[PDB]
Amino acid sequence: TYDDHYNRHNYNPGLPALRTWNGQKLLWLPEKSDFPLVAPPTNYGLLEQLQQKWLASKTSLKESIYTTSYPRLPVCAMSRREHAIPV
Amino acid sequence: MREIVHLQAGQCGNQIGAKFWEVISDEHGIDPTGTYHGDSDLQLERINVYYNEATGGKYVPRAVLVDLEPGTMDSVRSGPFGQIFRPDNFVFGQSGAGNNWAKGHYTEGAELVDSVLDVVRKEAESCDCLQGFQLTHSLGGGTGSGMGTLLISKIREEYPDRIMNTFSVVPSPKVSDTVVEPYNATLSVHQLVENTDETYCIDNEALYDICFRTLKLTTPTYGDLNHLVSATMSGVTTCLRFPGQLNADLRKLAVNMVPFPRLHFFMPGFAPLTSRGSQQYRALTVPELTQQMFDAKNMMAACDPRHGRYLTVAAVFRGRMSMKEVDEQMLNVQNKNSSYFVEWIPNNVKTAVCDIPPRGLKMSATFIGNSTAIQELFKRISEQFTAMFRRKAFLHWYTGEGMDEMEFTEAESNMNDLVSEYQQYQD
Amino acid sequence: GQCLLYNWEEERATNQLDQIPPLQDGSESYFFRHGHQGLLTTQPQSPMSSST
Amino acid sequence: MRECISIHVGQAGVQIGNACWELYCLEHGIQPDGQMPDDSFNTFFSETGAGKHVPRAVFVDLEPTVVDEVRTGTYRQLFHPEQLITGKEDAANNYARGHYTIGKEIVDLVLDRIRKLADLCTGLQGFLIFHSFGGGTGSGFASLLMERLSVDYGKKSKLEFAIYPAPQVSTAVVEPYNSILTTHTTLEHSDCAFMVDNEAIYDICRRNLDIERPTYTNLNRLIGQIVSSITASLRFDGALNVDLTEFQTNLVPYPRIHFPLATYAPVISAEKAYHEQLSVAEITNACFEPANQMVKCDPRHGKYMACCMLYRGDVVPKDVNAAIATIKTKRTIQFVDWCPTGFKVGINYQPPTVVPGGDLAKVQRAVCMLSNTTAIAEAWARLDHKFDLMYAKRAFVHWYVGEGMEEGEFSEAREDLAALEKDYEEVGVDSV
Ligand SMILES: Nc1nc2c(ncn2[C@@H]2O[C@H](COP(=O)(O)OP(=O)(O)OP(=O)(O)O)[C@@H](O)[C@H]2O)c(=O)[nH]1
Ligand SMILES: Nc1nc2c(ncn2[C@@H]2O[C@H](COP(=O)(O)OP(=O)(O)O)[C@@H](O)[C@H]2O)c(=O)[nH]1
Ligand SMILES: [Mg+2]
Repeated sequence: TYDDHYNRHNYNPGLPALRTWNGQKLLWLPEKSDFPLVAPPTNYGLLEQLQQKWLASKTSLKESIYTTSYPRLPVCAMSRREHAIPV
Repeated sequence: MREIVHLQAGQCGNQIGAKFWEVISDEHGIDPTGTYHGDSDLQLERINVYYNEATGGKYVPRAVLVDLEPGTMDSVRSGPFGQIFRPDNFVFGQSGAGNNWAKGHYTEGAELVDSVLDVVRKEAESCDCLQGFQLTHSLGGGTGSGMGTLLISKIREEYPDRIMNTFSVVPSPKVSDTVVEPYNATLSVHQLVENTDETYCIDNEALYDICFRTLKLTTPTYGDLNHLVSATMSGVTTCLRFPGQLNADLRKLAVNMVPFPRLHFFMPGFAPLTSRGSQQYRALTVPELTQQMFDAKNMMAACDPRHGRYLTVAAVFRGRMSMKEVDEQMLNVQNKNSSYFVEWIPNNVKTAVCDIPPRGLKMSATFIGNSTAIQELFKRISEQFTAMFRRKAFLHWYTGEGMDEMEFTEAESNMNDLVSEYQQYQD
Repeated sequence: GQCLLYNWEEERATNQLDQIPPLQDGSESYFFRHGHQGLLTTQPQSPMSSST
Repeated sequence: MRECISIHVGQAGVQIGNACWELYCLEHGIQPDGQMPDDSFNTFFSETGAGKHVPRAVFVDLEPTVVDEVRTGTYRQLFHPEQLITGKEDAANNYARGHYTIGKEIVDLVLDRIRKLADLCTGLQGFLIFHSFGGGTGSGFASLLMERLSVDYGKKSKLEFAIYPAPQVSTAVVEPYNSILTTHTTLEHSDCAFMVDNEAIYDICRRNLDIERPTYTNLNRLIGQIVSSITASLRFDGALNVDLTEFQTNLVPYPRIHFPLATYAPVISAEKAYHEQLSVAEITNACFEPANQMVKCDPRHGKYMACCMLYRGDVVPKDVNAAIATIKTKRTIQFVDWCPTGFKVGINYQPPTVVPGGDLAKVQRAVCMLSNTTAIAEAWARLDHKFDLMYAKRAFVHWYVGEGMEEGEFSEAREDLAALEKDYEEVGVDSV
């Protein structure tokens, strides 16, 4: 419900924009209180997050924690050293 | 020389105060930037009565704008004539009064009045010969009725000789917009009477009656109401600014208008109120003014003068005219309505003439009146005050501030004593 | 006030003198909160009389 | 600069926070991620270094699920991750759980977060607290937080928006207990209360808005409209700007009388609005009709004490004046002897905005009423009747005594609210 209202902003393309009459059902026939949208359900990155979290388990990951912790750094990420003494 | 200091407090005084500075900036011909773009010489000879000289041909208003909440200070800065006011002249608090007379007068106004007293003393020392002080505020707020009425107590002790007048806004009984309204007013009237030379009681109700009937505008907002108040503010001080056939000043009427320092409450009126549709069809003479200004429907306060006796009357004329039927019509209204005047003061009408007209209108006139009918409005507050006070309602807001209970009694005793001796001066 | 009702006299007298919202403003009260221009100084384009 | 801090506690508090913060972001124009693509906007949204604004609210709930829903919603990047606080276990419709054993674990964390928020803000206008009397969390945690907040900030105003249990319908059975025993906190550590029930707003939505089957969000949008109508005078400009302190003084006569009544107008749909012409007279006449209260009580059987009117939009003081005079010329509406003047009018200029997918039509003008009146005495009279009818047989008491509170306070609470209604009868007495 919270995803339907706040996340989706009540995005129901099948529902008409305005309301009209109905004759026998002495009401205004369209009604957003029923007929939800039943589109692709409430989803976000958590599926893939869990999939990676358990896929990255069964690997032959022999190595020292030193070598897996200290790789070769990019030359782009070096410090620019703006403030320095000489001219 | 003859300078005027305009004190400005509260949501009320800030709005009409900005409105007042808009009118007199037009007449003296200053743009909102600060340069003199008028044409006549007489526009700029005595500009220094409200305006202070600045380098580069600039002029700054000599006004002090205060409010215990900072929201209005952004608004007046955001007005049409918003940049003209000096940034140091803005002194503002963080917490509002809550329509609480006690909070603005003792709790939080106490820390701020020194800041207001600081700028005023420098304001006072800047002018060579200050003629007096001027304040616009609300008797029904928390700041003007509260801290503002505190400022009156301090400067009067500091500057005794100078004349101060209050263009205050009284509540109406027919319409009110505050439940605790009679508490602040009853706690305000007790202070003005002690130290104020003359008071111009302005009613918000009668102004709505004016624009509905006299001017017949379909949606006059608050800005139109402030204009008619702004019109009166310029109308009283015009003979000071310009030459006249017979001039006057704030003392020439204040001395002439009060027989006793207790009787100092006044009822201010404006003469030339005609609808926009039929302006070209209007005739402009002395008679139709006198028939207009003495009518009760024209009046800007909530008392019918037909129910009281006129003690003294002061009228200041604007417009180059001569005096003969100006003098004659004052006699015609005097002898005809002889019952509506008191008899122990002969020739109770005061007239004053200034030569210049306003912009766009060849003539103007401003009426200042002391009547018995102003005493009726005060009794209406007491009838409201006692009913709420007898049940001690809404009182813990005042009680929890360190105030005692007897100050409510003495203020009730004062204005009851005022209307007691005011009534005996009717008979 | 094309319809003749409830002060249509003044409404048609100042039908265009007051109605100038330049298509950004959506409320006459907000546009005229400061005060109505055409009041007590009709044709406000006359300078001070220099005659004393 | 004026700043208000929101104290949303409980599941109801979190949901009303969702609706109100959606409306605030919309009306200021804030993106849901937290970027700006007259108004003040500083009172609620606080700048950060990267040009991003962070709301000044604290969401606390003792069940993690509802807060996690917002943590995984659209507004996940808008609220500060420290601002939203959760507990593993709830109070589960128990004041004793909400007050004596479960709250004390996280009271200090909540107070530290509030202290940081108050240190960020410069001029704090006050604390707006949202909760419900029925829920264990919404009663207990609100009570303990309020009693500690009172000693932390003596002079700061503490306003309450509370969901009162309805006269007939109920979402639980043990709620009269919690609603009875939260009264001490809401009576001595409070400044004003805004009790609402769900039943009256159900009726109002069915009757005027024509939505035959309202859900909780249909109420939450209306509550958000109430709070925006309240704080518009802080947010924007107007002829008569009003403040929290302004209406506390104009609405509380006595220290034991701080329960005004909430009312909103106009509340209609687009099909109604297109053909019904909305004037200030009509909206102020609708706002006084007893069929338009947010709480189930007839003011015709009570007596008005004080009213705060909040107008907003293309509203004019003269038609306000005619409205008020017409209201006063009525024998049907009554006022007490000691309140000859009982209206406080506040005016704002910015017209209320509309949430897409909403229910209210786009209206140029709006009004809100806060009416302190004595007709709400019957509500606690019914509450007292039902509380005695259950307590006489000591029902459900073992849960409380086992959680660790003593039983004399039961009778103490009953005596307390009996004294409350006695004082309300005292005020309703006229000195004629
Ligand atoms: N108007 C409105 N009322 C709500 C909403 N959510 C909950 N309530 C009210 O809250 C009451 C129940 O309290 P809850 O918030 O569910 O529970 P709690 O306050 O967290 O206390 P615990 O159950 O112990 O955790 C119900 O009686 C509802 O009337 C809402 O979204 N809108
Ligand atoms: N005539 C007039 N009255 C005003 C104006 N602004 C505010 N008021 C009145 O001032 C009263 C509220 O004043 P308030 O803000 O509480 O004063 P403060 O508390 O002393 O700052 C209201 O009753 C208004 O009628 C204005 O521009 N013109
Ligand atoms: Mg819960």
